[PDB]
Amino acid sequence: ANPLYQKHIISINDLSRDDLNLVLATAAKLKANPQPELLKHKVIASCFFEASTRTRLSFETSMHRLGASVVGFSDSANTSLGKKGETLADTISVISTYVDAIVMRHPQEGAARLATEFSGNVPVLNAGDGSNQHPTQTLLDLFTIQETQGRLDNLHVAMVGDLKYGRTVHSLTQALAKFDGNRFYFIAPDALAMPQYILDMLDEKGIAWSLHSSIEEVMAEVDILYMTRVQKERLDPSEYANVKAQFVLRASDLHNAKANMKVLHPLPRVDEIATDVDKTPHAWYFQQAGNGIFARQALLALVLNRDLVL
Amino acid sequence: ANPLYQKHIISINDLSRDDLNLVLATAAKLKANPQPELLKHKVIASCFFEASTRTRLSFETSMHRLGASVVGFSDSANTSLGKKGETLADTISVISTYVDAIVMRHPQEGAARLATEFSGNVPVLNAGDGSNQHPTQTLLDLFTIQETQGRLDNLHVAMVGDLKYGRTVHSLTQALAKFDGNRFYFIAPDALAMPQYILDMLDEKGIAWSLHSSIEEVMAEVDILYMTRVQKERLDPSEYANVKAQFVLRASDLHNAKANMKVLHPLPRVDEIATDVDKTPHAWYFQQAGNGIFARQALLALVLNRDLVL
Amino acid sequence: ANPLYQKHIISINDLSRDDLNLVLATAAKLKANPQPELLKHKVIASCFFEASTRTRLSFETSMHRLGASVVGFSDSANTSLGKKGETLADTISVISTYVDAIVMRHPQEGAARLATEFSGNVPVLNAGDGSNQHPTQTLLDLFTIQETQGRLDNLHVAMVGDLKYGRTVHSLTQALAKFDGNRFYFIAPDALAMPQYILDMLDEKGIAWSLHSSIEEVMAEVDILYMTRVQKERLDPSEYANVKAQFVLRASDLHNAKANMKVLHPLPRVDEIATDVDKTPHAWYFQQAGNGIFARQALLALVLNRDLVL
Amino acid sequence: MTHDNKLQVEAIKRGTVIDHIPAQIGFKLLSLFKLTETDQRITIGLNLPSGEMGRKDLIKIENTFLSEDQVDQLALYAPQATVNRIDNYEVVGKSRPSLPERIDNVLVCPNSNCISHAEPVSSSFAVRKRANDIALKCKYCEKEFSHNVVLAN
Amino acid sequence: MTHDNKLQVEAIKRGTVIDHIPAQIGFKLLSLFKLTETDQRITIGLNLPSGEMGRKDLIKIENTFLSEDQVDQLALYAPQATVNRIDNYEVVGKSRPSLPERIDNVLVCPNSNCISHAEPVSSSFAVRKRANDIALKCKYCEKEFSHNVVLAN
Ligand SMILES: O=C(O)C[C@H](NC(=O)CP(=O)(O)O)C(=O)O
Ligand SMILES: O=C(O)C[C@H](NC(=O)CP(=O)(O)O)C(=O)O
Ligand SMILES: O=C(O)C[C@H](NC(=O)CP(=O)(O)O)C(=O)O
Ligand SMILES: [Zn+2]
Ligand SMILES: [Zn+2]
Repeated sequence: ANPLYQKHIISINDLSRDDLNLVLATAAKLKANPQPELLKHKVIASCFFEASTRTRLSFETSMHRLGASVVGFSDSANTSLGKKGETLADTISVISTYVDAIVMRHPQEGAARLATEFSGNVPVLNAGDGSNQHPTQTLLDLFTIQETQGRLDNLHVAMVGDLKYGRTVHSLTQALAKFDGNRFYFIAPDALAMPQYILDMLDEKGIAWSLHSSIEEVMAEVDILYMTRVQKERLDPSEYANVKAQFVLRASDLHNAKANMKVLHPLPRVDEIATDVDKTPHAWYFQQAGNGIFARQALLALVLNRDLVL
Repeated sequence: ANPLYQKHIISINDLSRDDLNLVLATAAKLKANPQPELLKHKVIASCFFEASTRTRLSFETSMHRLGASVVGFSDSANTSLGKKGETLADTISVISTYVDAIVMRHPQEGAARLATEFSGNVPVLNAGDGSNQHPTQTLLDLFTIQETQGRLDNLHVAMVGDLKYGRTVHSLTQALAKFDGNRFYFIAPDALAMPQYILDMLDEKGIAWSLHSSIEEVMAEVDILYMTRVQKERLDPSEYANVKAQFVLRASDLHNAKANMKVLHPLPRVDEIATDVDKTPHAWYFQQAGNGIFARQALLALVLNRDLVL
Repeated sequence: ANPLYQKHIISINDLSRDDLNLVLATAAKLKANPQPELLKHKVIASCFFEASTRTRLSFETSMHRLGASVVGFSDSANTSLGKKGETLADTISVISTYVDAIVMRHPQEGAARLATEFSGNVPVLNAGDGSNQHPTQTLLDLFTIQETQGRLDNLHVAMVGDLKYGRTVHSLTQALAKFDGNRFYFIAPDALAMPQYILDMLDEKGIAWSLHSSIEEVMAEVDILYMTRVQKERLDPSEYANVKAQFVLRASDLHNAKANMKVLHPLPRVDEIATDVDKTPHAWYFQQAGNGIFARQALLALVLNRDLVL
Repeated sequence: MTHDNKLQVEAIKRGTVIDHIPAQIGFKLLSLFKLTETDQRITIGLNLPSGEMGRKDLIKIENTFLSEDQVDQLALYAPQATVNRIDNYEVVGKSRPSLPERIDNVLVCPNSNCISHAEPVSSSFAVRKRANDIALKCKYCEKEFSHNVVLAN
Repeated sequence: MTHDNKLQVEAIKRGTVIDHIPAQIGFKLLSLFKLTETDQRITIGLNLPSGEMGRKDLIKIENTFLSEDQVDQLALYAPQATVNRIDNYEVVGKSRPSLPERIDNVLVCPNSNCISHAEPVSSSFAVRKRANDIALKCKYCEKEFSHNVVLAN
């Protein structure tokens, strides 16, 4: 039994470095040598109570690539939770008596953690719990960063945009902070800054981090430029001034960008990255998404398969 | 014929110090000796295409106090301008063939002005045109200020809150600027700072003005503390960060205030003046509103009655 | 100065039998001999923050019949209280500096009483305060009962329908209870029963009252059959079963009805009274509403005029 | 003023002492009447041995004097209570609560639609002695409530 | 035993004595801990002169020990408070409340979008010391706040 067998993937905060590396090493193995029937007789629930394109499709595609079946919903408007008023607890109590695993994305934070208390030995994978965590997204980012930078330590990482409601940066920052000598450049408007708990944590580990008002400033030192979208669906009325993109990346802003540097971005983009960047060698958000298939195949394999992949 | 006979009252910028004092002079006479029949056979249109409680009621009350009749609307949803798509020009082309005077408040700036180009010798009185001008509000203010301070020259006046959209402070500022040695203190959030045109105008006349980040700073020098509400209905999406009052006046903040000081405020207030202030001798916004009656009566009498009031 | 000069008219509970008789005595006088210029230089506010057809129009008509002017609003949607978030205390604080009296109808109970706390010496008249009281309606009803019954004592009055949320029946029961020998018959659903504070009040005075399941039971004893509409706009979600009229009076149910009996009804009706009743000699709800003019003229006259009507 | 007794309370001058508070009521008066929002020394004894009441609560507040209207408010929750005013250790005054006509700015109208809420005014109720409870009539909405249901704040 | 030596509050037989409670905090603990919901004798002293602090609150409850009544929690509202277990009129046990790793049930997560609200679960926060401002991390939403934002909810 590998370390991740039958474990809940809820928060990066609960995962070790050995766990993350375990996932990436597995993704590479499966990417190199596919295993079409690894999960042959498994049925997995794909429960999206919140909108999604890349996460649900890649996850569901990953499952099929491993031979497992998928059931679920991509809108809590057809479930008895919305059309008949039901608690997440009751919904999980029943679904967990049907399936072998539950991948879930929820609008409220804590949903995945709440879910584990109601799914007796049926693994729960957090596909994002409203602005809090997004573990798998980080596994995919780790994989990609490694693929293009050759490593996960001693890197200059900049995260731009909505960092307060960005569940992706919360996980990513915590994960990269588990490795040695990484430096963070946070570029986001005041009203949407990086939560104190992430900063305090960085300090406790002696990790170096700094704030900046523009991308140009850090553009020549960054190995990874992680752009993000403003979480308009999680903003409070008194923050609607930030709904628009304050930081826009254009093909020209990359003239003095390191050769190796790669631009990433959990894809739902709304002009934070001008399409003219797509053509440059630095654009890497579409290949990033593609890495979702490998990171997620490895995760499912480790969670639902006791013996490590050969 | 007095000087304002049949004149349009659109912007304070078009009135002279003479005109202002004329109105105040008349306002004092009518207050002391009412004239129930001065406008006996006049029919006035009270046209409000935008919300109003104080301005529309005191105006209409003033008309009845002088014996005139009133017609109109307080909502442009019943008029054929909204329920049938109609231009303000047309709405005025017809209404001006029915009444002797037109009092109007509109959501767009310039409405009052535009109106004068379509009301053949029927005088138009601006009751507020968007975030631009509010002439009669100023008259009420000057009356109140002269009443409580004994003069309109050499005063220390502070204006707090939304100054960018406050049509009241624009008018009041331009009007006080017509008198000698007045000093201004603007206490507003960067996003809602006093327009540049007002400031350049104060400069051109050698008027002294300073910006301040708190009321405590100026609380010892001011004679008039003029509070204003955030004009939420006029804010741009990118300014919703300001919708909440950034400066709240409480009764404790008045400990070092000059004995003669008076707190004024057009009125719809919303948490920027604690109600515990109402009990203090400095609160004077309700009385301020009471004077709306004398200021508006005078204005109507001077505009529609040829001979000066005895 | 007559007893009701400059007095607030809030709740029947606060008026005496003398006061009532005075209003009725005055209403009769003015009805016999109109006085078109009694309130000649008065301006009254007609403030309805809730719907009304009868009360507001009859009140304003009564004002005109006495020569007073009217300003106000029939919908709190155009006022700054709604379009700008404003407390009633502030609304009354400014309106009371314009007018000679305020007639108000409000959705929340206690509204009128609160108003009296913010209108220094300007009388406040309750035109209805969200399911609590309706003083004027009662005066109208008493006038009607005395006109058709010859008296207000030793009558058999039955009240059908929504007695819980029927502000009209709360006021009418309390007033009739100020007269000798009246007997009440309350016919209403269990969920919409007459308030306990009303029953306790009747018990304290030794007034006889009893409940009944139908109109047929009492039809032959009643002198006044007071029908009411179900106050749907005030019912709670758990009472919507009562929204429909459970007791419906039809022309045929009046066969064993006392010759003198009259069917009364505040006027908004929704099938509680079949239109075939309109033609019977017992139908008296329209002439009842008609009496609203004389009751209200008298009320305005006594409150705003020091000398009793000749 | 006590020496030859078995009681464990002693030494207090110039203040107020509310006695014979029925058990489980001393804490309610304390919170319900904001009696502990002061800088003055307070001494409370809950479930103290009582000759007749069996058990009783006891509140002492130095340098504070409840008026006649305040002492009467206690009658809504502790009718049997006894109040003594103190000074220089001398218990100059002694009195008893008597049910008031009104009780202002203390309770909150249970009515969700009562105007008194989102408004610049303090609550107020007419007090009416009823059987088994006390009826409170909101001065605004005029609805009557059981004193066992009307909350504080 | 313990007699009076210029200290007007020293007498009880077996129970708990919570000392050094900061002013205006003694009434809170009485509430949160539902300490008065009992038939046992309780003595409370508010605004007591403290040569130790300046002005302190003091509580004494007979035949009642607060070990499962969470000294844990008490560590939050009254960090400097001291808890002594009494017996035979003498202090047999004395201790300082120590900050817990967590707190369950009592608190409520400030986060209005936290899943904890609409669901059948008990609250839980991980306690962590910063600088005269304890931070609390919600078990579910993982968001963190200050005890001053959570406790003064
Ligand atoms: O990048 C974003 O704006 C949102 C982010 N997006 C994704 O993970 C991709 P998707 O929503 O298609 O699954 C998330 O928080 O889930
Ligand atoms: O509404 C304000 O904040 C200020 C000012 N207010 C008024 O004139 C009072 P009202 O809107 O009730 O007529 C305005 O510009 O309309
Ligand atoms: O509406 C009812 O059923 C009774 C009563 N009706 C009236 O006053 C008539 P109106 O609403 O037209 O003024 C009321 O309480 O408002
Ligand atoms: Zn009430
Ligand atoms: Zn939470």
